[PDB]
Amino acid sequence: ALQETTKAWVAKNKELGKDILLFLGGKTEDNIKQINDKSKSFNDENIVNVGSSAYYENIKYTPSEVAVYIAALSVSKGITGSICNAKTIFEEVEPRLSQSEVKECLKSGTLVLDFDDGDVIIVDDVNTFKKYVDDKNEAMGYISNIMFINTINKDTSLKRKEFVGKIFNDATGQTTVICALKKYFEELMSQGIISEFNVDIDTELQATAKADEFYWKWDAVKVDVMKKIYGTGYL
Amino acid sequence: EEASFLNGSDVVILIDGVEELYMEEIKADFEQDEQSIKLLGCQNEISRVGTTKGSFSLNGYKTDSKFAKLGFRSFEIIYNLSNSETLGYESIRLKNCRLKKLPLINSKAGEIVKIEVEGSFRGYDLLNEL
Amino acid sequence: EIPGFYNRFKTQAEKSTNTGLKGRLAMPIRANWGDVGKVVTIKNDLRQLKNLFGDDMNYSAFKLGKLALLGNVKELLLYRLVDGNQKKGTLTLKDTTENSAKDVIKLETKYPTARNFNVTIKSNLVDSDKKDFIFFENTKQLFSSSIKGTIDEIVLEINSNLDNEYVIATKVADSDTILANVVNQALEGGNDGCTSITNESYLKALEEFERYSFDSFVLDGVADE
Amino acid sequence: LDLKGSFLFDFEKGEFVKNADGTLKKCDKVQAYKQWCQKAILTPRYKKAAYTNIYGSEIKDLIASNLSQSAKELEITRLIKETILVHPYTKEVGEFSFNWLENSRLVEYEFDVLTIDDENIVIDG
Amino acid sequence: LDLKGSFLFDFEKGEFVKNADGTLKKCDKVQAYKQWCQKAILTPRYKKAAYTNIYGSEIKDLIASNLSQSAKELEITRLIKETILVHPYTKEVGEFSFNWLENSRLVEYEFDVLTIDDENIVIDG
Amino acid sequence: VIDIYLKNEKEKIDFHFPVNPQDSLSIKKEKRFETVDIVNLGEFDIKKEGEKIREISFKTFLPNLYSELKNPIEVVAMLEKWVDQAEPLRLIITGFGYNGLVTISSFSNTQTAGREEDRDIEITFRTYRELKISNTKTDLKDNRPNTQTKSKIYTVKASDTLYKIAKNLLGKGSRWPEIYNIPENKKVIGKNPNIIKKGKLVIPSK
Amino acid sequence: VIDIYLKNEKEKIDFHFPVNPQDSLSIKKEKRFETVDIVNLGEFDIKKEGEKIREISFKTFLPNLYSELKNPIEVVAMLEKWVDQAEPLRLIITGFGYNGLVTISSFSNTQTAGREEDRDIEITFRTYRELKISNTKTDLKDNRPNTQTKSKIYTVKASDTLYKIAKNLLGKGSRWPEIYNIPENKKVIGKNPNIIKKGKLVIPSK
Repeated sequence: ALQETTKAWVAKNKELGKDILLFLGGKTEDNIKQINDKSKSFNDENIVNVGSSAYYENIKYTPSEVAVYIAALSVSKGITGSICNAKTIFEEVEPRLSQSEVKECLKSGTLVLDFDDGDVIIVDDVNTFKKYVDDKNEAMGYISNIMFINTINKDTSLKRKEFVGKIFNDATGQTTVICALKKYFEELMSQGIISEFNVDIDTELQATAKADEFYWKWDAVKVDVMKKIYGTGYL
Repeated sequence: EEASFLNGSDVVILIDGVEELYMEEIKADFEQDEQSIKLLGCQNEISRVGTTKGSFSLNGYKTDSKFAKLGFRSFEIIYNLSNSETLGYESIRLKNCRLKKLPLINSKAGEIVKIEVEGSFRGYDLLNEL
Repeated sequence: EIPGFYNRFKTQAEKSTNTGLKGRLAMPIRANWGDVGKVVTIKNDLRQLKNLFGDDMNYSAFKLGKLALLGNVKELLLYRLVDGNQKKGTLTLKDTTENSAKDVIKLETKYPTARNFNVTIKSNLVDSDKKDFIFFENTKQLFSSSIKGTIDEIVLEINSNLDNEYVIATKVADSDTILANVVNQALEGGNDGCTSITNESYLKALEEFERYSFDSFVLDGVADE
Repeated sequence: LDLKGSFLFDFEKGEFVKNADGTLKKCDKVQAYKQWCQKAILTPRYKKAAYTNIYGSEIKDLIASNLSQSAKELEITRLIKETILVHPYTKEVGEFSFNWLENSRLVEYEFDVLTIDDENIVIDG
Repeated sequence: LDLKGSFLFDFEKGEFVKNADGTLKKCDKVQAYKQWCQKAILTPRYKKAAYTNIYGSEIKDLIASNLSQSAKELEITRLIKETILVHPYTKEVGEFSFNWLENSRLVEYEFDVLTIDDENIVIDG
Repeated sequence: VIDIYLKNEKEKIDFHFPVNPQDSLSIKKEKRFETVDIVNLGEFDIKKEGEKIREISFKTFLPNLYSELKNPIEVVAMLEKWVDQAEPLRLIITGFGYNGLVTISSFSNTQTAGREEDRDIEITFRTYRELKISNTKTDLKDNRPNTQTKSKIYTVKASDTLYKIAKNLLGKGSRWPEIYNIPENKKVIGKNPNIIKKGKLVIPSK
Repeated sequence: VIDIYLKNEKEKIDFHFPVNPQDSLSIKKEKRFETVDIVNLGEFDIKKEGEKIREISFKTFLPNLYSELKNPIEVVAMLEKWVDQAEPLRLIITGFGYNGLVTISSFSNTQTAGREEDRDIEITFRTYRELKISNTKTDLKDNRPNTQTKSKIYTVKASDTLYKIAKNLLGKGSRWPEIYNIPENKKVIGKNPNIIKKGKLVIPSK
């Protein structure tokens, strides 16, 4: 009930412009089948399911409890970093999954920690959004991609509220706004986050402008973290 | 658009605290030996700041042996430019300036005896900003 | 695939050496296997020639194709010359529970040929409710897979797996119980058409080749005046 | 030198190939060496306690590294080259190539050269 | 090396901590070393006749000095560093920081590194 | 693109140069050989089997304000500390395509008349090599550099055993009595070496 | 901001340079190592454990009139005297962040054609070090430089005792008979060493 309630609550806040990323973890007694079905049941990109308990100085942490640490790591990495193979603080994960079991959980949007040579490592940065991945929406299945998207919306929203009904909606003023947004993205270029970006006047929605209804469009190419390597030994 | 320029008629110069009103030309620049070095990975050269050097030129019409008597002694030059159309004025002083050469003698034909002075100044102060 | 490190190894002959080659050549090949009556382009790869036309040295396709491939041609435009009388290897598999032994699935080779494709179906020892479908070319195994008893999945599973470039399954009818166990049932009825190639049949390849462009043309190892 | 043969192990299936007799399929010295090379690449270094520090590689640890693309390419070359060259049979490994087929997902090639691949001078007094 | 433990002394209270038994609270070698370091810093050099020239610092005398701010910062670094490093257990002291929070009233940080803080190479033939 | 990385290991520091190496990099290579003359034949070149140590040098400036950055004074103190480091440093140069263990031979900083915050640097590296001083038979070569470092104090984990700690942290694994015979390790560890607990802090030798 | 301070101690003089060190300061650092070749392996670098003496050099001019100041002739006489001083000098350079005992290796003045009052100076310093020539046990290292000086004549204070004077002014404290056995000290001091008076002037040895 809380998860569904929080699901609606976060979804509501998105409509208000507040892009909140939700982290959840299934019940202790849920098996792989239950967890994957739960992730499949709600495949919002703003929702994440932890599908494994974990150990930390002999104290067990349920998947709901572990989601706190997972949420903190994802939030702490911010834009540049990601948790595709981050070495977690945990000492041991009770459900140890084979590659096939990992593939099912990962395909289901379940976020799973795996034990590797004494190290508990998060795998692939996934979220619950995996049912569709309709071409461009493939990137939306990863937490880092969503965090990158939400932060830009927040930054633009901050710059928006400085000018809604507070700057004259003239070509010079609109050019001032574009200069502000364009320079802001140029900072992201300085961070190496983005390979290419463009921001321009939305000529279509500009046909019916008002005091705070100037409209603009943009698109960017986020730089991703290296995830997999394929080698071929010719001999 | 409006007229708020300034004219050399408004120039006021105090050479060592004395109004040398006979100087009908002055200019002083504060240049920097900006090093420019080329980096391996960066396509465009990187320019690095360096130590500043102050030079000034000052020429006018002779009316006395002030500069010849002055010699190469250090002194100060206070420059004041005042807007008359609207109030406000710029005020600069060259903190420590010395002559590079005494215009000891200069004259030609029936022309007025012009005098030309060139030197350097260590530093400056901006006393008013208009 | 999961994020992580993966690696494989290959023989140096498997290198992508097709880079840097030149030239275009045409051939009206006789072939035991592959598409019939059409021009096909190969990018100077032995395996590509092997998959597209088999590896029977008795047939002019692989034999002369290998020689032309050794000639370092950038692109080889092969035409499967045929005599006619063309047929594909085919077989029909039947259901157990029906005492009439209802035919439910028809298998067929991907291309016309006469090579000995064979089918062996045995009871899956782990579970009788499934059965192991092993596809054979002569005594050699060519593909194996277990399958559900429902007919639609069986045709799908045969057509699903990677190693079925040789044969395509087809449903004749529905049934509930698994196919009957059989061993090495040949896909009879096929024919490669290499038998008694007519002089005239070469002319079909010529006209087909005309719409294409190539630097040179060479006959199929035949000295007929 | 007298390197010796070893037993096949289908990495695709993760099992030893055995004959109809039931005995494991033996194979050549050169086949054994190729079998060894793939295993050593897949074995992380310093972690599998059976082997010493010489054996194994460190390619997996490089994934979490913050080095740039070009830096990671050199590290891949160093790591693969170091791991393979410990074997006596290796002569040289190189001609590395890289292809970042996606934004951050990589495919790379490299070529190995055996001791037998050497060219011998023909002369005697 | 075999450094030995010592007895706690609450510098806040200026008294030894003693157990309910009445015996003074013993403490670890590392705790003793930290106790020693604070004591040595607070002991002016050359003035307390019990100790030799090695022991003690000179930070108090620097207050009356006429050196500039930056010069005093370096002298603080030299004086603190010299005083601490006499102990065998010290490996390194550094990463000094300064904050002249008021016009002429200073707060400064430093970081100490023990012998045990060293990193050891892992290899054997 | 060009970057320079110095991955010190005895101090787990991964230094990245804020500034590219000024004008131009260059590395030489010279075959190790000797010349000998022979009567009535003249000079001849005899190759010597061993290789040759070769140097990489350049110069930079550590700017005060620029992408990750640190104070130039601390950076100079960092590098000057590394000059005396016996252990080797890993140097990686992306665009130049150099990657191999090196050690700093010489280092020098400089404060120009202006730009007093920055520090002009001139640094030189030397290619590093290692000296690796029954039942004869072919085996794997000892070509792998053994550059790896661990903390001088170990916290025992749950599954650990004293033999396992020795091998993971001291090589051969039969080296465990060296760990045990240290009196601090004897005190914390029980009198039975075979018994150990998660937590106990243990001090590997050296 | 940059300043240079030379704190001589055998002569209690705290000299501050009136003029900053002209164009640019620079200090090198070079690891003390030797190269050795090995048959069929080639060159190798062997670090030598000891450190290396390194130099700091620059040049200035001592102006006649400028913030504290003194005549350039006397300053040159001051420094030229300090060149022969066996005892070490403390050199502090604020902006460069250098602080350590040094000794002047070379010194040179110059009078240019004009500016006859000023003296162009070119000076060089060397890093200074010290040579510190039962019941074995660990103890504090003798790392502290012992650079401190006292007057060769002591005026006895009220609470003083001859042992206390020896320790404060001559180290070990058991060195008191060296003070007493000097005949001048014997004359001023009573025949009892244990008795002393405030005032009496006493001459420490050396």
